[PDB]
Amino acid sequence: APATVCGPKLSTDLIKNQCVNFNFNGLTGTGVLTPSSKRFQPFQQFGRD
Amino acid sequence: ISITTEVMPVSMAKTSVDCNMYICGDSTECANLLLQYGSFCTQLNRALS
Repeated sequence: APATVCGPKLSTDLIKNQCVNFNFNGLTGTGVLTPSSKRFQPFQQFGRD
Repeated sequence: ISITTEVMPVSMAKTSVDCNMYICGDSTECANLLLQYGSFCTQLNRALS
């Protein structure tokens, strides 16, 4: 959902640059983080392959 | 004189796979955990190479 109960970690800002240890609400990993054009209804906040 | 097609497959998709990206690409603790198996990084990748 819109992520409600968070942790004390400070929030940085995104970069389009490759290979960033992204942590969008407990979703760790890495990768190129380029913005794209996807629809994303407001009741869906996490798209999959 | 009847000419006749005869279709013969000669090759398939030259599919490789990164074994370490398939098993666990982002985690390095899992890559540490996968390391104590055999040479499945090598031999599994060398077999379909």
